Amino acid sequence: SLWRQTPDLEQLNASQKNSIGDLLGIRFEAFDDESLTASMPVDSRTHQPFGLLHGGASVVLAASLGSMASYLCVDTSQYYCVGLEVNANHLRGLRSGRVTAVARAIHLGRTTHVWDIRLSGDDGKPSCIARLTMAVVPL
Amino acid sequence: SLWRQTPDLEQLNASQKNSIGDLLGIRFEAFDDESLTASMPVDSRTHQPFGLLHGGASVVLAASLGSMASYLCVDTSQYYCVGLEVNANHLRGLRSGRVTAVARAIHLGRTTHVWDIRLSGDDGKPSCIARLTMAVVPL
Repeated sequence: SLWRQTPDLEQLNASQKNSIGDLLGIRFEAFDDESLTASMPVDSRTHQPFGLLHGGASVVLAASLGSMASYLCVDTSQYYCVGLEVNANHLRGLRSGRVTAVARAIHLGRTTHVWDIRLSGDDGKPSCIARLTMAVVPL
Repeated sequence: SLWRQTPDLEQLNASQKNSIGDLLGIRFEAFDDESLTASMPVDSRTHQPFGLLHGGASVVLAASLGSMASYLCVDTSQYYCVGLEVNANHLRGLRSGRVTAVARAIHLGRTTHVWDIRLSGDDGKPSCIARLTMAVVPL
């Protein structure tokens, strides 16, 4: 019921062709009535120079997730979504494995959306939190 | 005088090998007594699905720039830098060309650094602004 357009994981993944998403290994994984989930590897592709997960790389995952989520909540025959503001806190560093991100809606207004995005590594300990604000703009 | 270690553009660029930086085309361009500048193409590598500049991609550039800047302001025999908090506002969309980012220091404390990062396209109109907070942590 959150979703206007019921999420299509294959199409979500397919639509990332020729994008920064596909380039970093982002993969949409699951969704339910209230959330959307994507993951990304912690490797060379996403590494900052030190073999650590680039804060940016975590932020790309969060931004891709939340903007896609927003896109599935609007009437896309009449509206599109643009990023307005984004913030994030680094909670724990990540070395190897994959980072998983889960988006939940905080507020879906007529003109803005606010998404809460929680990230964690394979041990499932929170590694990053982000809040994303999108603008809903008439097509 | 801002810099402890005087910036080495070649080495800065070289150190990005096998990183998300090199993957997106980030290139350190210039520096002066008070600032560091890097650029990135607005293309397929950095595109969100719609042929637009992924907000993440702007944020990677800002994060790479500011963390590198922070790294050049600490005694690296004793300290390293970790991202704590980052935020950004989308100001104008970007279609083609390159986005240029300039980092300036807001505050360099003993335990935290705050960097102001201004981004703009080739028309030189501001496209994004970011503020980055790094932690300085004993090695």
